[PDB]
Amino acid sequence: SAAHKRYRRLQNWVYNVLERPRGWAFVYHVFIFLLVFSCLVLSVLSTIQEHQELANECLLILEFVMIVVFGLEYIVRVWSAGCCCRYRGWQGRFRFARKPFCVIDFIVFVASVAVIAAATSALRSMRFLQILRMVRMDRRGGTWKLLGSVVYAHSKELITAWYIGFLVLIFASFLVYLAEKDANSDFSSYADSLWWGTITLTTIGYGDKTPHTWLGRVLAAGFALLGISFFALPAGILGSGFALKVQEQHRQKHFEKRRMPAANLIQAAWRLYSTDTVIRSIRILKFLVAKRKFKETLRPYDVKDVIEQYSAGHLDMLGRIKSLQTRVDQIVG
Amino acid sequence: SAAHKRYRRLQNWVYNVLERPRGWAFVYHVFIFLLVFSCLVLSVLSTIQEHQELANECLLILEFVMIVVFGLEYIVRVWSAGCCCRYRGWQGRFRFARKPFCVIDFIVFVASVAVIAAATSALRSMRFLQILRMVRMDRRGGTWKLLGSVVYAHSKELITAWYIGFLVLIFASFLVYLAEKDANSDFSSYADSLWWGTITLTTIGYGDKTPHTWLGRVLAAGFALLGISFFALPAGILGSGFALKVQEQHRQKHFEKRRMPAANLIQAAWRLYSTDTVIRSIRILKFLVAKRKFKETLRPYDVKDVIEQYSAGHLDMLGRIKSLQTRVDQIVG
Amino acid sequence: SAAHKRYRRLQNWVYNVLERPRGWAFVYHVFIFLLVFSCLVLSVLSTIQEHQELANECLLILEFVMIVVFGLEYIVRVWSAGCCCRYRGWQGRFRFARKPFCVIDFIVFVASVAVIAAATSALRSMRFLQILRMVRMDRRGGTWKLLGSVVYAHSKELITAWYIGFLVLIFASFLVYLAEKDANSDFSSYADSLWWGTITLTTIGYGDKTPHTWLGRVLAAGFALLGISFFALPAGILGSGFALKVQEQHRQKHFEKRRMPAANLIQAAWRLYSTDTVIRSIRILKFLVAKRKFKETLRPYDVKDVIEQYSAGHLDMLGRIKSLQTRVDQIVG
Amino acid sequence: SAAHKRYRRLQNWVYNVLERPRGWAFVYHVFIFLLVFSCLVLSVLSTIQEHQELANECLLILEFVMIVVFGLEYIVRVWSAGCCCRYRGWQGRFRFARKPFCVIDFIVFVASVAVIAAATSALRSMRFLQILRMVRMDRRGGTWKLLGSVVYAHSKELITAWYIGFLVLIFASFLVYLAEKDANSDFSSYADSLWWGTITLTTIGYGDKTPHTWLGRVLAAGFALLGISFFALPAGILGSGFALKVQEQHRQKHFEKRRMPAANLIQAAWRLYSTDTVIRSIRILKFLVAKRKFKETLRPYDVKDVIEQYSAGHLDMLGRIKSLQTRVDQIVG
Amino acid sequence: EQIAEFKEAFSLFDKDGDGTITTKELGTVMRSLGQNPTEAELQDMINEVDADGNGTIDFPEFLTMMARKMKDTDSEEEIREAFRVFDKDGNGYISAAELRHVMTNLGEKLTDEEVDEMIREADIDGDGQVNYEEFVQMMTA
Amino acid sequence: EQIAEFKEAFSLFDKDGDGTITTKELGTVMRSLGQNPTEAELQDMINEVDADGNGTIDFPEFLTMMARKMKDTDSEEEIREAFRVFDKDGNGYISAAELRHVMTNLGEKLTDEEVDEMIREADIDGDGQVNYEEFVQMMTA
Amino acid sequence: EQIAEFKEAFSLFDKDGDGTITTKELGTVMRSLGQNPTEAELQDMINEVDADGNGTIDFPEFLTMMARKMKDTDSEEEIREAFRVFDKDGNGYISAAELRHVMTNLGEKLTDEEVDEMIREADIDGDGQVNYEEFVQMMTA
Amino acid sequence: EQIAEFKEAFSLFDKDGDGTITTKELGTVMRSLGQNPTEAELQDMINEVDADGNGTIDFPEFLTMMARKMKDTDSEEEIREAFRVFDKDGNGYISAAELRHVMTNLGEKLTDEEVDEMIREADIDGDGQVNYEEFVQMMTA
Ligand SMILES: Cc1cc(C)c(NC(=O)[C@H]2C[C@@H]3CC[C@H]2C3)c(C)c1
Ligand SMILES: Cc1cc(C)c(NC(=O)[C@H]2C[C@@H]3CC[C@H]2C3)c(C)c1
Ligand SMILES: Cc1cc(C)c(NC(=O)[C@H]2C[C@@H]3CC[C@H]2C3)c(C)c1
Ligand SMILES: Cc1cc(C)c(NC(=O)[C@H]2C[C@@H]3CC[C@H]2C3)c(C)c1
Ligand SMILES: [K+]
Ligand SMILES: [K+]
Ligand SMILES: [K+]
Repeated sequence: SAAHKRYRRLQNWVYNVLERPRGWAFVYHVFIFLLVFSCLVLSVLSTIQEHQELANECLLILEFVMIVVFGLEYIVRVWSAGCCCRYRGWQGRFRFARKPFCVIDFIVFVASVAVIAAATSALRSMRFLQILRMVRMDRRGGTWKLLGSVVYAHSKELITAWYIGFLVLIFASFLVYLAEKDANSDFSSYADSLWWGTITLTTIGYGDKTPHTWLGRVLAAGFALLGISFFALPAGILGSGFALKVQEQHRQKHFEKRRMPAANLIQAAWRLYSTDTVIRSIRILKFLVAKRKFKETLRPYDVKDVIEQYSAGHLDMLGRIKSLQTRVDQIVG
Repeated sequence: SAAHKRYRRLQNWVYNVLERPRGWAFVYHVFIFLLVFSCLVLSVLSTIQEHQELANECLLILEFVMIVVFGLEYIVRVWSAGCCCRYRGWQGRFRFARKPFCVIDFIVFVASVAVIAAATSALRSMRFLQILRMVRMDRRGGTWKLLGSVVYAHSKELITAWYIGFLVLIFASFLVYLAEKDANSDFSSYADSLWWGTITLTTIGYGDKTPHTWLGRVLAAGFALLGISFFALPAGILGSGFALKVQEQHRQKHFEKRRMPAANLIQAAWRLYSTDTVIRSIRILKFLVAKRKFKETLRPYDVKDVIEQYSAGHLDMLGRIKSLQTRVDQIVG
Repeated sequence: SAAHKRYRRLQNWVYNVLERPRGWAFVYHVFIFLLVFSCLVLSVLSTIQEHQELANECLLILEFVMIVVFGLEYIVRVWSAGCCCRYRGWQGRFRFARKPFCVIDFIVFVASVAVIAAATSALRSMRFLQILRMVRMDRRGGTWKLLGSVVYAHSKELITAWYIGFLVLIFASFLVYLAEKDANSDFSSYADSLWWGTITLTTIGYGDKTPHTWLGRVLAAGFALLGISFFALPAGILGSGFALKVQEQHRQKHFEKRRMPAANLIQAAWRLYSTDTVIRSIRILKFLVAKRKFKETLRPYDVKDVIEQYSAGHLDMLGRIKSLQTRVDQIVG
Repeated sequence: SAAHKRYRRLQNWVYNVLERPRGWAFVYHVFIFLLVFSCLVLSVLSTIQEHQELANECLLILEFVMIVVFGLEYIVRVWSAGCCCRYRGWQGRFRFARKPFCVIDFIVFVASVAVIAAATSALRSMRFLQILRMVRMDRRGGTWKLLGSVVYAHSKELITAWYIGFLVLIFASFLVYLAEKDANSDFSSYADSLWWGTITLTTIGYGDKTPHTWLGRVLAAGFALLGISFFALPAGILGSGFALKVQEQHRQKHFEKRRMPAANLIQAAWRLYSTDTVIRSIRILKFLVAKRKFKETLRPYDVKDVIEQYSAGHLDMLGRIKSLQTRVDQIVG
Repeated sequence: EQIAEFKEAFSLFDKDGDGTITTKELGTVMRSLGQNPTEAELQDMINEVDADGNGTIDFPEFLTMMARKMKDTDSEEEIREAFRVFDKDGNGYISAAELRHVMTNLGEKLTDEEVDEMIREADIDGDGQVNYEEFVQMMTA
Repeated sequence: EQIAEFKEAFSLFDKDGDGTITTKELGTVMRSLGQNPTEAELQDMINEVDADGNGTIDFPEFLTMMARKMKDTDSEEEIREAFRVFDKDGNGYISAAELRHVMTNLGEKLTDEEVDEMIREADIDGDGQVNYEEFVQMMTA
Repeated sequence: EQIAEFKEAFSLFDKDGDGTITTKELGTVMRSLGQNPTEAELQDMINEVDADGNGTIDFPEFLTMMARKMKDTDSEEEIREAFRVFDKDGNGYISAAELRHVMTNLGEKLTDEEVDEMIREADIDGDGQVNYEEFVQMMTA
Repeated sequence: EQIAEFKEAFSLFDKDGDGTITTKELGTVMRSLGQNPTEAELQDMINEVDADGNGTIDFPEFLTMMARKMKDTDSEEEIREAFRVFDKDGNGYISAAELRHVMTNLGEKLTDEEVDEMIREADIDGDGQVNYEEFVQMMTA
């Protein structure tokens, strides 16, 4: 199986390149991205009366090549899922037998193919779900993981921002609606007032609806000065959290000393496992010490750690000098 | 009173669920929120000529159910105020006998009920004060507490931002008003100029008022480039303060070691209290040491501590060597 | 002079209240502010055809009371400049004999009084320079000091922001002007294009000038996505710098331990002064040590100090053992 | 060559002033900047029908003086490239023989001179490339270096911002286009919808295109509240990163202890070099220790370093007592 | 007269009439009663009331501590915060048996007789639950 | 019955019946078997399960540790993260020879016989590559 | 001539003619006059003027210190900041009795005779209040 | 053959054939030649090339250090940065007399004969100024 081994090795290489991006071998990713982007480009070039023949033939040829390439890419993905053998297809079955990302893409692909073969909505909404197909990267959520973590960290306080902002929106919309209800015809209803308030406090300011009386103008100016900031807080909070997290990433990756702790942990786990009561209880305690030291070296190590061993070291010092003092007493005096 | 005890225990459970939110038992909160939100929804769906009959019957049924539910909720709140007995109603009296949040809600509820039973303004302004009734959460001010703390921390410097921004507003409005007073009819008065300046520097930019001469355009561009940032500082300052405070919350919650300090404080307080002059003075000093150690663990523990305790321990060690040295000198040499 | 002493003591109190604000005695400040604000209020209520008689009589009475109050306030300020005597007027002369803030306000006051007594421009520009007269607070620059410090700290990097932003402005204005020069009449000239670019990149977006061709629209969208952020950086940079400085202020006030260092420094300075060569050289060296320790406590004390002192103290301890070790080897063996 | 030496010394002075800016000798820089700025000023004053004669003669005189001054400045730059001799012209040849910034400016200068001597596009695009000629400062990239470093540091996370923002743009544009396709004529195509979406989510909000139905308005409001922040994240992220980097610059320049490490590294390198196997291997190890200590002082020295030396030093301390202990036990007991 | 009684106690520490209490004077009186504080415990105690930072207690500082005891609002809040550490329900109650466990098993443990007097002094409810916030006001009165 | 067997082991440490295990009781049993932990190693071990922070292990803490062993999800994840340190490919595999080098040359090195038993127990592939994530589930089962 | 007189003082420290003053030379001259600095105090003193960082004072550093004394603007500002610590009013005044308390009770306390000379030298006002900013200029002149 | 000559030097340190150099082996060879490193200096030296972090140098690490010497780009940059500390003009020059002062007065000072050979080896200009960046390339070649 040596020739089989080499072919399977090339196959695992292509599996990584289609699965894990690297510094240089991102050409498959960038070309899939370019395919989807170009398809969206002729989709937007359509609907301006150019699909006569030049956009239409391009649509046909691109749909043809796209269906072909994604078919073979799905084939190659499943066919290279694992390593040489017993992983290539077997943990392939193990993974896609029940996965919320494996067969769903197949269902989408076949459904869209059936719809197209046997208006703008189908084509386009298929394409954007294909930009989700390229969201797939890093298990569909690398960026989503990052963003979710940072949002969740600042939860209560984003909530403060949103909730105060929404109260200001409602109450300002109401007050300006009352002040402008008679004269200005822009503020026909209260729903119009909410449209105006949303466009104002976000600082878009289309200008289609605008206060005309002086009372309404004064109210709008006050509530703008008071609520515009609340609608801009979330961006500031998230951006600052982002920058701080990057700085901390530097701080902690400067440590990353898990060469020996890694080995140590596997060794304490093997020694505990191989036991199979007091002797076992001791191995469990040592395993738990090794698991902690293994986490610590990455990031749990803190500034309290510095003085945790300071006190310990001084306690050792105290112990040995006290033993020495009593020793002297016993012999010399 | 065992059956009474169990019923009172279920009653205290419902008191917490209506009073203190938790990870899962937020359904009462979310349903009260949904009630108020749906009422606001048909309020906004009104005033577009749909209150003919379909919005009006919905208004009647929602006002009916709302009055009923808030009546019983007030009843249950006061009726479950405390624990089983002596707290259920007695510290209920103790709390609402004089409270700026207890009977005021009752006054509002009864006044609105009287107004409705025996235009848009009454209904809506009642509803938004009901969104304040759901502000009630965390004593009416959890979000308000947080926001107030962070604003107060950055007081002088928000003041700088506001004050420079307002000077730029006034002076720019004046200069553009002078430059545009003759030709442009938008800048009829100086009050118009302030309206334009407020809309410009906040970057809303409706576009209803706009400089037309080149001198006015140049002045507007300069003052925009100079003041837009000042009107955007408060959001940046508050957002960064928010993110920093979250990071610090992590830092200090990592300590949070007030188990033994809290336990020892109660003991030193009891020992001091049970004294009832030199013996008492010593117990007061120990109480004060225990109160500090109890606070410190939460947050006053700083980096100054590290430096201090190093010097202390180093000198203890040095003093012990001095003892050892004098011994040697006395006996051996 | 005991009655004179008490009157002068009340006079120094009023000097501080008119000079240094405090937690409660800010009523003079807030009333001067209210006077200027109300004057600006009727100034803006003018120029809308209401100065017929009701705004005009108000203008007369307010100008009367304002001239009177600022005259007496200048009198009281100079007349209470110092303490009881030898400071009240003498260091008053010492201060205003040559000061860029003492007699200039007098010149302004007398010039405006001469102009008014013996159009809108004079009145208003006088009033806003009076808002500068209330800028006077904290030597005309408390807020200005703070803002200048923070801006100067981030100089090179604000420069980066400004300069990249201005390049994008120029180059984008040019490209869109070329793309829109023929069809669109908004972009008549290149100066029009700069007006459009300034209004766009600052995100004001009046909407009076707007690209119409697809090439111009694409260019505008690209350059907006690329330059809007650069015009918003300065606010973000300054806001984050502000928040960081506040956090650091917390840490600086946690220290500030100049109880004994203050005394120590005055003592070493007196001892050096009272000397009046080797004996003097020693007192100079001790003075320089005391000056450093006096500064350090406030802020220069850093983390380096702790590391340095660890090494020092550890080596003291090691040297202690070393001396003892040689002794032991000499006698006991 | 003493007179030659003095003339060459003045020449090297002028080389630094034209090459390295300083605190005071920036007049050449500011005057070149003023020249380019004034040329751009009459360029913008053109194209409004003023190039009749007064702008045209100014154009001629400014082009004349500009060609003359940049010719002589190029001459002086190359002619003062180095020091007195062997550097003035020889490392001049060494530098410009193959440099991506040396002869390219010459090519640009001669090409523009040929074009002008023997419409608005040539003149202006030449001028802005001359603002790039003043970009030249700090090797064309001081600001560019700073900005690139900070952008690259926050790469993955700017990517998150951009990518989520672009998905929201696409999907919102599509949904509003569908909701507004029939009634509103602004949303004729989907490309129009993208124009509207770009102008909205960036918060420019021209107002030329605007949703009119209630469904479209609701969708626009939701997607605005959801995506505006994503288009504002990059500014917040970069600004916070900027401020943090400044703070860290303070922290680390407070160290800068390269006095002895600086000198010791050159010594270990010379001693290793002058060797020319075991003796050499020892000098290589000492060289590597000196190179590290030389880097460390600048910035690798951190808080981990404190604990590293704590462990080392305190283990020595523990064993110092043990040295004395072994002695005591072996003799006295 | 209350000031004079504080002065007479202060003079037991400062027997030399120097107007100050150092670790020597404080620790000497304490050990005479059979207490055995460490040097670091004597420094912590003096540091709680030594505003001058020179390692002494003077009579104004002594009088302030003695007049105040635990009556201040800072003491009431911190003691109440300490009980709340052991109140997971958040209802302001703690079980008699849980109070007994914490008092005799954590920290500077109370003896059985000490903790018996403490539970007797709290007006325990019939269930066996203690309202500790009224317990805190009795120690801060 | 499993609880009673844990109790009997716990009582070998706590021979006095005090209901606690300190460094004295733990280290004494360990040295009787010929182990030689340091004092700092005995403190670390007790600290991993001492929630009260008073330097002891009580029976509820002992029982929890014994019932749990390595079966928890935290243990499975951290052990798998330790193998991944030595998996540069990121494919969830490690060579038998590379596992042997790490086990006998880093940390508390395994003896040859220990590491021989470890490689025998992993179902090694014919190439000589070990799927360590199924090795982690066998130790967490 | 002023430089030569500084050189003659410098040579009392550096009696060997090595051109440097270490802790040995500095501390030896000081103890001959009956002073008793510690080693850490001798290192701090030398470090204030040792730009080379090698633990020595050379003649250029010695001459700079002697020529400058307290006349520099940094000295005037810091001394004035030290007085302001004890000026709560912010009016640039301090009481004669308050100056006396701080000088004889904090830090390296002045003797009664030292502090008597200091209060005599300040032109005390009839109230008993001292304008310390003109006191700072007399020491920086 | 170059590898075999490195191996023969490596074996002088590791005379036991254990394949490693500890502080014992390194320091023993050094002191035989009359050098006197401290223990902390021997640990720093080994730590510069000990990737395993176990306090040893193995032959692959030894060979890498010997093959590389100072030829790497990191060495060229850092040495050039060290000269630039003493180049205030920023022109890439340093005076012969200034180089002499720094080499014999800072750090592990060069002897007169060492520094004489160093200034002879730099192609000094007629003024007396040294272009140190070409001096750095001669040591990195
Ligand atoms: C009032 C209000 C104003 C705004 C801008 C938002 N939206 C945000 O703040 C966005 C940033 C994160 C990501 C989507 C949200 C949350 C909300 C939800 C409410
Ligand atoms: C000039 C000016 C501009 C603005 C935006 C504001 N308002 C804010 O900055 C808001 C954010 C906090 C919360 C309400 C204020 C304060 C003010 C008061 C003055
Ligand atoms: C391109 C450009 C864009 C902008 C917003 C500015 N202005 C600012 O950034 C303001 C914030 C501080 C205070 C006034 C300046 C500086 C400048 C100068 C240039
Ligand atoms: C969606 C989107 C939105 C935006 C504002 C941008 N642009 C930025 O964020 C600018 C700030 C840096 C410098 C140029 C970029 C990157 C991009 C690229 C994509
Ligand atoms: K806008
Ligand atoms: K607009
Ligand atoms: K905007």
